[PDB]
Amino acid sequence: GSVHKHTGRNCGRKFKIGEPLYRCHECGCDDTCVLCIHCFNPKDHVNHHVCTDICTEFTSGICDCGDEEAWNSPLHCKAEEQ
Ligand SMILES: [Zn+2]
Ligand SMILES: [Zn+2]
Ligand SMILES: [Zn+2]
Repeated sequence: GSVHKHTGRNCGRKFKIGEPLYRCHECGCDDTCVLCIHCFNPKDHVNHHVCTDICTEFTSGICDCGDEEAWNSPLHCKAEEQ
């Protein structure tokens, strides 16, 4: 794959139509806190209740990876992996 790292800042990627918005019950500050496909690291959420929404005209947003106020636990952004 090829994916942009956002080291030292938040992701903030606007979701594209058809894309999943990842939600983690355990990690998210609340249920508006979401991760994009570049960022969501399944290893962070092995023991967690995770769900996806799909981006449409009415369900939109931006990825919260790297916004420390959105997350209870440290995230390991998938983009950072080698
Ligand atoms: Zn992201
Ligand atoms: Zn990220
Ligand atoms: Zn989690």
